[PDB]
Amino acid sequence: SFLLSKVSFVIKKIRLEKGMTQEDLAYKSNLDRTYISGIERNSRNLTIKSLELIMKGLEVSDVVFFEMLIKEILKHD
Amino acid sequence: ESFLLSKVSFVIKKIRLEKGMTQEDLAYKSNLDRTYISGIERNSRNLTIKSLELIMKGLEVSDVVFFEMLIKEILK
DNA sequence: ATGTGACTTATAGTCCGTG
DNA sequence: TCACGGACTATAAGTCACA
Repeated sequence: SFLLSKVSFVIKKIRLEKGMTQEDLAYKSNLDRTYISGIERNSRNLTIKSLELIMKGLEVSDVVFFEMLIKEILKHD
Repeated sequence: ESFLLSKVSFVIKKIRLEKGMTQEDLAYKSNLDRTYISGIERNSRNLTIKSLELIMKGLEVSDVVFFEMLIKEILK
């Protein structure tokens, strides 16, 4: 899956920009630390609701997240 | 009771009706069961990103177009 | 046509760990 | 702190019999 690797790239990018650990993100997302790791390393198939939890844990608006996703989708060569 | 979910379901339906397609046509094109797509449009199915990809492919819409439409629906 | 409850099967997502 | 794995539970995927 093409889209999952882009979602998971954007998640890890924002997390690092915010200086958050995977545990910080797990805690603010109401998700397990190993699930955050799984998402980032293995581009796990998130639900819409868990994606929403994560964007909330990253403290980014949905719009900003989806604009970054679009950027990552349009990246080429 | 999810803000994002209600926006995603509204966009899938909006594009489906824009393409003049029935849920059954969408089922055919996405290889998903029509009663499964009904549940999504009715906001009663927390779909994964994989399922959303099959739906977007079924709608013959690019990810970028779908996301731009989702952004606009979020801003309304 | 679409909608829905009530399922079975597959997997999202949690919990217990390690080096 | 995080990659990685076993084993588990909660819930999504997928289906159908109605409505």
